[PDB]
Amino acid sequence: VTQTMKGLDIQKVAGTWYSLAMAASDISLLDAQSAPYRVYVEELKPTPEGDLEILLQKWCAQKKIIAEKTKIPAVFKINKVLVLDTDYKKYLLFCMENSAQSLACQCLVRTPEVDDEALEKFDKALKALPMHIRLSFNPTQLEEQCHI
Amino acid sequence: VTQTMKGLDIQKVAGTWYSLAMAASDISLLDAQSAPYRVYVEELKPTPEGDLEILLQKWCAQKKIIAEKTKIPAVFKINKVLVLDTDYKKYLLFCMENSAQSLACQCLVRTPEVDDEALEKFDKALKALPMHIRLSFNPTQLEEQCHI
Ligand SMILES: CCCCOc1ccc(OCCCN2CCOCC2)cc1
Ligand SMILES: CCCCOc1ccc(OCCCN2CCOCC2)cc1
Ligand SMILES: [Cl-]
Ligand SMILES: [Cl-]
Repeated sequence: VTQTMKGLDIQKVAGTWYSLAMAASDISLLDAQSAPYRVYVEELKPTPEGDLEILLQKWCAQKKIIAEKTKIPAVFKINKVLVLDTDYKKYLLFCMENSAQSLACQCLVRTPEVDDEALEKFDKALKALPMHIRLSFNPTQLEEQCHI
Repeated sequence: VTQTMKGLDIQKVAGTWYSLAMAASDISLLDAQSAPYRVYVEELKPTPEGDLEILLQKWCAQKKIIAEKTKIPAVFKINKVLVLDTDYKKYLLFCMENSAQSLACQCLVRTPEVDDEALEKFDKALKALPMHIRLSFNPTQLEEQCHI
């Protein structure tokens, strides 16, 4: 992955997000509810020290993890988290990768709605990536624990 | 679905195909190996009477079904099968739909290779359809029973 958000203000991504779409390098990273990269983002909480606290749902448990910051403002560690793109107000695109290469990305949105602009920009960003599974969820599913 | 292949010669789609990509209206139609629309096409055999015999794999059993012809050359019955597009020699795009509306489509290719033109044309055809899961398989997986 070589698309990172230039000049990211991590402070301004704080608050509520919806995992609208997810894609991944291997089907088995996203196919089941229990699949390893099937994580639904609930809230992003940037620390004052510039680390990133993530609230997510995983099959339906609430979970807290911290993405520690790096020399690069758009990259964090946990497995690396890269912020591709965001307008802070509506959408955020990010990716997760390990070091084998297993890779998963998400289109996050602020509200439980189908943002077609945000999905275009998501599909554009995936054209360069070797994804073999893509999921997308409706407004109903977005308002349920673990998108059931 | 309102993209059908004009002037389809069903005779000329006979022989060997590979289920390279699959998309579907609902995740649960494609997520597991046992998912209802997770069918891998092996061979297409058009009858002289103009019906279509389908050999497929389903989780790993071989299976035979006949798609009976209709007044429209690009539409068959089993649940309806619509042939969107094909160049006979390389790719075929089709869709399956019931009457609720549960809908699944496939990019078939002649050989076990990743045809980027055929996937473009597949993605173009899905832009108009309400798909929530898409899968794609590598050359290795294409040469295995049920794409394991
Ligand atoms: C731009 C910031 C968005 C980053 O959001 C996430 C980054 C990494 C994630 O990783 C999930 C890792 C899975 N954990 C271990 C297994 O149980 C669930 C938590 C999840 C969200
Ligand atoms: C252009 C012709 C391609 C059509 O290929 C297929 C059409 C319909 C299919 O339907 C699968 C229905 C599932 N059957 C019942 C459940 O067990 C497996 C067979 C499969 C391939
Ligand atoms: Cl939708
Ligand atoms: Cl591939």
